[PDB]
Amino acid sequence: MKNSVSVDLPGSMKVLVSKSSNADGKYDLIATVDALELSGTSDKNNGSGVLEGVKADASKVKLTISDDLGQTTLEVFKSDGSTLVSKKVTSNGSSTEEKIIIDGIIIEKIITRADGTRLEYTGIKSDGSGKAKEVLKGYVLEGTLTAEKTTLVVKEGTVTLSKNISKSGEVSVELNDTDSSAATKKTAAWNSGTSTLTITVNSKKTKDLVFTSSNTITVQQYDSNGTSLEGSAVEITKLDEIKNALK
Repeated sequence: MKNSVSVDLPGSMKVLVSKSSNADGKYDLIATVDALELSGTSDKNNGSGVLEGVKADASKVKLTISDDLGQTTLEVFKSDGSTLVSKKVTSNGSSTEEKIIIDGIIIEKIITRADGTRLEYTGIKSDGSGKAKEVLKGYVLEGTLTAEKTTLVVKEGTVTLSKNISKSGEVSVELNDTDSSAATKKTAAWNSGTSTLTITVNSKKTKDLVFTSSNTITVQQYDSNGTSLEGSAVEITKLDEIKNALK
């Protein structure tokens, strides 16, 4: 663009904005997304506004850049401009969220966190349920989605550990053991204040599992008396290490 200042956006993206406005006070915008040129005009001078383009197969594409530049939304529609096919919304430290939708129902949603970890929701039905995978540093957790919550499950012996993630993204964790023996049965107390699950066996505390803000799990053992934590917390790097903690 004759004019053009290049403006960096969330998502490696860039937009060219005219240096000056036209007679009507508007600014010209152009962007190449993938290999598709999008153009638009805006009453702001910073790169924000709406850009539009059309695929070779008639699909309608729409890039919306928020007024403060902290968020882009990229949508691809059917040729009608109204039936939404896919939508990717990128914001700060750079989460992405991508969705795919037929027929007006959201059938798939992927969320990439700023640390690279992912929640992947597949097979999503109109009642809001589907399959859930959480892609973490070293391993993957699997479970299910409902309208109320995501539940990721790990089983070891007679123990089931459930990591629940609310709509707000708040994590809570449950453990149940169908063991019939007071000698070996695991029980656990969740402290939402510390994001920590304390496992007890036969009235003694045995381990703390901390579910961190970095989307990791650490494990730390209590002394043989159940009195105090010893050593240092150790980051869990594989699913088998979670299972070891549930033995």
